[PDB]
Amino acid sequence: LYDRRSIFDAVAQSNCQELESLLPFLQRSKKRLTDSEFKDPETGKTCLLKAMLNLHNGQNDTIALLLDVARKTDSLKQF
Repeated sequence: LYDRRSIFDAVAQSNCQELESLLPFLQRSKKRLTDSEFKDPETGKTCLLKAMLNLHNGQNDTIALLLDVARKTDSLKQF
C-alpha cells in the first residue's frame, strides 16, 4: 500500500526501490497517480513535481519510473 506521504518521501531521496511495489498497487485498487488524493490539496503538487523540486545533481530517476507508471495506466498525459 501507498499514501501520498509514502511516495513523496521516496521521491525526496531518489529511491527507485520503495516504488518497486508501486505499479501493482494502483492496479489492484485501480487508483491513479493523478487522483485528488495523490496531490497536495492546496497547491496541486504531484510526485513528479516533488521529484522536480527534489533534484540532486539535476537528476532523479524517480521521474523516469514515475512517468513509466503513468503510461502503464496511461495517466500519462494529464500526469
